[PDB]
Amino acid sequence: NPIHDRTSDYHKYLKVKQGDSDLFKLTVSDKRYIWYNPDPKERDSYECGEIVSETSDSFTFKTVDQDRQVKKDDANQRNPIKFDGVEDMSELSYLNEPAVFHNLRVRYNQDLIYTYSGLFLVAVNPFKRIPIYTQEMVDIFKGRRRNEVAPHIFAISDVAYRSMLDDRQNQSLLITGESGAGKTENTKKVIQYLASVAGRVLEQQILQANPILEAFGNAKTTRNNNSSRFGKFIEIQFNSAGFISGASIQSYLLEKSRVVFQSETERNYHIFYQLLAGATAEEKKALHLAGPESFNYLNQSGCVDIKGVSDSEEFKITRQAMDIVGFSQEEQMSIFKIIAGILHLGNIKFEKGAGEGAVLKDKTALNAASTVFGVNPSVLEKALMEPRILAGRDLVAQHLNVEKSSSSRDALVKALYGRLFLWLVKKINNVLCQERKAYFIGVLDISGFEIFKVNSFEQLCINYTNEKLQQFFNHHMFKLEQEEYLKEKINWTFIDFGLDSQATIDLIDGRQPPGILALLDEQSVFPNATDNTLITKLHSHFSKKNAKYEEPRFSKTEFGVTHYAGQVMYEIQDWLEKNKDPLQQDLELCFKDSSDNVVTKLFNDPNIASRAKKGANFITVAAQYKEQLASLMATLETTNPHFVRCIIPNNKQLPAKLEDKVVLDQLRCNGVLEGIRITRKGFPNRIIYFVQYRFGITKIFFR
Ligand SMILES: Nc1ncnc2c1ncn2[C@@H]1O[C@H](COP(=O)(O)OP(=O)(O)O)[C@@H](O)[C@H]1O
Ligand SMILES: Cc1ccc2c(c1)C(=O)[C@]1(O)CCN(c3ccccc3)C1=N2
Ligand code: VO4
Ligand SMILES: [Mg+2]
Ligand SMILES: [Mg+2]
Repeated sequence: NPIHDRTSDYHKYLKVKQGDSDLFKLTVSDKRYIWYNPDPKERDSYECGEIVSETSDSFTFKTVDQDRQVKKDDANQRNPIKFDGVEDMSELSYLNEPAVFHNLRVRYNQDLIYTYSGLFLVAVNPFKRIPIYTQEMVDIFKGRRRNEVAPHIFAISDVAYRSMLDDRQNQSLLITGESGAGKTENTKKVIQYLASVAGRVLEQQILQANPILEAFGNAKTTRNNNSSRFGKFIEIQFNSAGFISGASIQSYLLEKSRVVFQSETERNYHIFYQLLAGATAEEKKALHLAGPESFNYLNQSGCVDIKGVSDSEEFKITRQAMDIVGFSQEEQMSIFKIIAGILHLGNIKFEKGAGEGAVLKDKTALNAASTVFGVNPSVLEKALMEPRILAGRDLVAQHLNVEKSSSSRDALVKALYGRLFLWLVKKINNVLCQERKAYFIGVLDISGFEIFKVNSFEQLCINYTNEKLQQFFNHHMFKLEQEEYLKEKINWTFIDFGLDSQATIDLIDGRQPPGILALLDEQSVFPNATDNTLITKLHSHFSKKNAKYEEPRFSKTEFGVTHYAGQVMYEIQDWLEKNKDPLQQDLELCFKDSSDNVVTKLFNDPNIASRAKKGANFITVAAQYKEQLASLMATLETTNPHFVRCIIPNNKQLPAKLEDKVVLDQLRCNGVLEGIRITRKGFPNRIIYFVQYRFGITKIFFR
């Protein structure tokens, strides 16, 4: 049994190493220690000091260099060192910030990235490979109760699975974290585990969905070389017997804007670089492709390569995945034509004509785009610079200037890419949709909390999703738990754990008074609105009124929201246009006539191409965002949730470098310590009257 065998890989990579005789001596010491700040302005940088004396209300301790004194009520005592490396931190004698961090630190220094914190799992990103995800590791975890085996994403996955069978109830695994923390990697481990333990081709197709979704939906940002720029909820589906019977991917809004613009050091989506690096000799000839430096949508950020990644090798993995899932050869070629066409569209350079209207003097890129898409270039040209619209009921050809022509071309590009993404997902699901499910375990992998030099509408939506997810944790851990105690009169005094995201949520998405998103939508159907009337409207409603909002004095185009994870300043530029997400009808008419079988689906299939109405306007991006979020939250309310809190060690994407201030900020806003305390102070288990404990109006409660 590898669990009891100290030579096994399990012991070597999942268990704390045996301490030596010098450590034992230290472990049986009578000395006592405190965690203190050498500099009181740096409250997250701690050292260990020996307590050398006490009064009834104070401790005196030695610093690393001088004696100091602290009130016992302000003291962060160090746990006895026998607790260092403990698998479940609810066991600590002293529950405080430096002590929790220290325990994570002891584990992380030994490459033990997983630790329990009461009822939920903490996962600290290693930023290197650790050999704990093999089939042999999978086999050790199968069927084991949580307390029987070391902390691992596989263990929580198995717990959910056994709960699904024993309770005949759908489960969810909610993996939180800021950008780069490890959500996507852990998600993939859950799916790997479930597919193995509940498995019977289908299982391979489930796994091979991922390189396809990542190639099209992930990119390098300044926070993560493999950032997910769309959120997803993966339902792994099981029959009544508990075997895997299929899977369904709900994807959420994609950051389409990245197709046409990337900040310094970032990349566009991986697929672009994969194609250009990986394509056949005259694949590149048939698609009129050169290197990335030749394309406006790839040559602006200054970064075309990611350290440690071969885009040519990745392209081969993407294509192998498309084969397994079952995209035909013609389909793959059409997918790649669309990618190449987008790059050509980006190279179109509009210029000022005789008047205010734009012209196209060089039609090389236009012609190359048109060829690969199978559309008529003259029609495309007219649709870009002279689109027809209604003025009342009259049909009037516009003549767009350079900036509008360029923005229209960008709109077409973003629509092509976002529809293609949707089509990939729909094609994947149709293959994985083979049996009506009896049960599901859903795994949620959103885009994580993120802050850049410039934060836009996408960032607000991402960060709001994260705030909502933290609120869901808070609701399940603290609010529902104490509501149960109190309805069942078990002698409980309500505790205010001080984590309530409601104010921030209401600021962003309130209905009365209207929040940010509601005011955005109102401005978006107001004919005279501009980005400046928008920001003026937000300040008018929130400045000096809402405690989570800030009108900054240093800018007239930004506003601040205090999120759980910190304040973010958002730049209002282009919000109205991003929210309305327009595309000229004449561009649609152009592409509806495509000779390509995939392009034509993107423009004629109503599930991909049609856009809902509300009254006389198309649904905004904000309303679409809200529908998707409300849909997720409704599904989650029908599941039994399990939480994994992914923690990023630093902001450099480096191994072996656990940064104090970075980690402690996360432990705090995640509610980790509060979560451990409710587990310790409360009563996790209860049963209708069955035929350190308590008696409810209808149930016995215990621990
Ligand atoms: N458990 C893991 N083992 C090895 N590397 C990991 C692990 N978790 C995260 N990483 C590394 O961190 C990167 C970012 O993690 P990811 O899961 O993509 O973050 P996100 O939370 O933004 O989805 C990964 O590409 C990988 O390099
Ligand atoms: C549940 C949910 C609902 C909407 C979402 C998300 C998740 C995301 O993670 C994103 O898919 C990540 C990017 N994003 C987005 C992109 C552009 C505009 C608005 C939101 C997101 N919207
Ligand atoms: O960088 V992550 O968007 O995948 O949170
Ligand atoms: Mg991710
Ligand atoms: Mg700024």
